[PDB]
Amino acid sequence: AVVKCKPTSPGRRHVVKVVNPELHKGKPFAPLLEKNSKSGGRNNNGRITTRHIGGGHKQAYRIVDFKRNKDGIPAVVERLEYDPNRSANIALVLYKDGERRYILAPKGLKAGDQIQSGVDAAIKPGNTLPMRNIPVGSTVHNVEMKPGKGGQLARSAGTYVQIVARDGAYVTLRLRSGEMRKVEADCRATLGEVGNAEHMLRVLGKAGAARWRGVRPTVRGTAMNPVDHPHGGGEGRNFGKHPVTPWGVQTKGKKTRSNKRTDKFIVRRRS
Amino acid sequence: MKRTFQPSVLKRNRSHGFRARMATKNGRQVLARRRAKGRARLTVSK
RNA sequence: AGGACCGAACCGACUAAUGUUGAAAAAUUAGCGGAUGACUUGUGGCUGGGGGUGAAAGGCCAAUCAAACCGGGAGAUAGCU
RNA sequence: GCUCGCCGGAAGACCAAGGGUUCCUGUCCAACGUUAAUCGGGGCAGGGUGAGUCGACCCCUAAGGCGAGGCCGAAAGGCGUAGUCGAUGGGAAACAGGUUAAUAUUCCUGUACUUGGUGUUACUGCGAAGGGGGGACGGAGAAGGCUAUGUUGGCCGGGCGACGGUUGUCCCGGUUUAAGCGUGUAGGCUGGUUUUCCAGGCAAAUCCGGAAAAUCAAGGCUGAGGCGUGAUGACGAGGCACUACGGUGCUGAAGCAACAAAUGCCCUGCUUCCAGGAAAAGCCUCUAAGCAUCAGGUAACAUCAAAUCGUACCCCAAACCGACACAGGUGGUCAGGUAGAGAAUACCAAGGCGCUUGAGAGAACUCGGGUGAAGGAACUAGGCAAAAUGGUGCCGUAACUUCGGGAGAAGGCACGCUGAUAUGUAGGUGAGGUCCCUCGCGGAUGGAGCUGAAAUCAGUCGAAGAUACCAGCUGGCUGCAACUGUUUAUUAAAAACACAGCACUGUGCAAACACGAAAGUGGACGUAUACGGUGUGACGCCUGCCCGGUGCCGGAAGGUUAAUU
RNA sequence: AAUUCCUUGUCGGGUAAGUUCCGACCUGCACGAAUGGCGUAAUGAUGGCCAGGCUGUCUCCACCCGAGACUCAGUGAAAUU
RNA sequence: UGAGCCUGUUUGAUGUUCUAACGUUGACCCGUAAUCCGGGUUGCGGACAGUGUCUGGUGGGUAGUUUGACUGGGGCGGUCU
Repeated sequence: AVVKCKPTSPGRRHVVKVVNPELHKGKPFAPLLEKNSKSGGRNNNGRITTRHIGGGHKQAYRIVDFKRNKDGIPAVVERLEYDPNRSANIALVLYKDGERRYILAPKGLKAGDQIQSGVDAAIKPGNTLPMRNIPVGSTVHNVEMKPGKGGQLARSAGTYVQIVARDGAYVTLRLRSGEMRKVEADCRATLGEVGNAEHMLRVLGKAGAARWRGVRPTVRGTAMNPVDHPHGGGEGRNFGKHPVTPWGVQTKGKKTRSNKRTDKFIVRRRS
Repeated sequence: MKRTFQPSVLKRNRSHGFRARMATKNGRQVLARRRAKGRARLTVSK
């Protein structure tokens, strides 16, 4: 649910939280954890390459299954969990042969549910099929771009995709950005849409909240000197020039896509 | 008040040591110049 | 519960006096701000000069910065004293 | 040698980093020491550092470095696989007493402990570069059991007081004992055993994982403390005889209880929250190639080994960083008494010091302080500076408001000592005795002894009872920024920067973008509820007209236009 | 008015007397709506103004307690010419 | 379907199909005890993408430089044959 905090302190007045009384209160599955170290935006040359990154809380990595290629053996959901590396929850599933794995959580999935994969699975949420075997007009998530590679589309919280048509050996899809695209019909997808649709109703309420997640302050270019930015200078508050990036290119309208190898798979750009 | 020099043997040796100088091409030029001049002490190695 | 409240250790530097061939090439005395957090501290590591880092003051890079130190071109040029 | 003064959460005690003979003894006063010097961290000579258990070396890894082949670059060189290094982190084992001028968990005395090799006996399925377990991990809060430690009694030894009293309800001192071995408590967690089957753990598995039956309900792991032994020992005021004044040899009393009590231990525990909290080896288990008379493994004895390097001294300072015997800087551990909420503050204990020029006199003026008649900001750019308020408990408290606040708003009243309630009250702790018991570090009842607030009534002293150190001044009207934060080391701390919130725009993943002649890397082990750039700056009511100029987005009919032919 | 030169504009309140402060008027030399407009409880070592208590800031200075300055013995500089 | 040439000859333009150069930061096997590298098999693209020489456009991101004299001081004004 979504809950407001009471104004007992100036830093609690404008905080809205998301609370789910269904996630595990305990430790995650250990055989599926790895190490994850921070960078600060530096590369192998030691130079800052992406700005405004640094600090935060220690995190461990969960190995999640995006391929879903263990066919013919049903599974059961055990518990939902928390993952600090993404914006969606995950689920721990047990197979009839005695194996466990991690997957993304669809909407409407609770403990004790059955899931299956293959070319002969039922059409219900949580199942994985090739798009050759899914009706036109369905809603799917975690869609592949090449056969056998792994899900790459619609992986955030509350996202989905539609199958709009089919011809030959290709399928046509609509993306959350308003774009139409072609992918091979042997690619895989999972039924339903991702969960945690209320992740966008939270208000942090103070700067410490942003610091906790690893975000450093942003400095405006009009508050600098003319040797640090194309915007700096002036005796007061003066702009008198067209906005540009810190490296001279014009923001606010100019386009930056140039890839001729892929243009055959776009049917209409986002509107 | 705090001053500039703060000693540390490990850092001294890892920075200006004989093996550090030998590890690259220009440290060997430094050694050649000092040998040509005829110095009694060649590096900070004690 | 809290980037909550009064206040020592710890981190700072708003006011006055002394000092200015000083006890000190930035300090002392009496008052002053924060003090569970965007907090503070020990050891090691990475970023090199038209380059680095900067919650942005032309700030900092070994008492030196509107372009560091050292050795070379070099006995640069000086219608000037 | 006697008196006086200062510190005592340090100006006491022990270390890491750094320094390297500054340590003890004999001798000397040229230079050094801001003065003299018989003195010194000064000159000269000799002496002093003793380890299977303390560190280092050693086995294992983190950030990161190097890197056979490899990829890339005019040369020089760059980035990386298999590997190899790198602590601030993980991995076996010792306590008490005595001793020198200088060392002590190392030397002596007494009692312990751990890891390897060889040999003899008894039984037996052993074997990894592989699978599984464990090592193994966050912030805040709370209260129960203990110890370190202190106070008062009892016991032992000594005293009967320089000036009134002191044979007593009087004064002084002591009352200490470890590691190891045995018992397994306060408490924490977890159902136990047996049989069958299986698309999983790159091959196998008696191990891990999943499924099905029957039986029993109590089995297992963890754990401070207390108690016994160590100990017929050691220590201990005092006394017995010699003194080069440093000691020698012997003897040696008592050596108990109650109360109070930690920021230390049980605790890597329990409860709760979101920002969701390292790796590998040592250790325990399972098998493959292979050996099966052998090799190996398990247990009890005898025996050998545990090498090499550091060990003196200073360490909030005269020995380290500041050119100085410099009012500055520097990480960890120890934590007594009275008053007190307290690691604040005042006086003391153990311990350590009086800071390396002195002696007189008591002018103007400078520095740091105390008191002041009448007036009370008239001073000054400005209440700058100085003066003033200051504790606990209880009455009582406005406009405005985002309903939390404003608020400790403002303004008042009590406060010492003695006696009674009560020869010590309410509460806390808790022995002897009596019962039960699956017999023990047990359960029920009982109240001796110790400790001990707060309140009411009645008397009494001073000018003053929160008497010393310590310890908010309060109110009214207005500009700016919403708030906590950050900034010009060394003349500017702010209305400047950041901030949670809002909007425009780019980006379909070999993403936009950035560091790189390139290989590659970050963005990200992320996927439009995600990521980059730009402007505004909580919240409330709002954000009107102009596309002529300069940018950006779309169109392609016409006009002009490069190399090439 | 952090914006208004003429300017101490004109009217009202506070003072015996107010170029600063508070409330209004409109003649905006030269305000104005995300290089945002108008409000706003709480917070500020932020700028301006008014009161109570307090006082050596002042009329107007007087006395006392310590460290120098003065004399005696020892050691023994500096800028400048 | 545009030029020669008589349905025959060779070069152009637009378009649909193909595989063998070329790409693969798709899947499996080996060197091997390996998320680099190389080879093998197989899907998807495909004469497109990308690179070398030449050539038109944009380019304060970066670099080297210029911006006159007389004058009752310099600047503004005026002048320079």
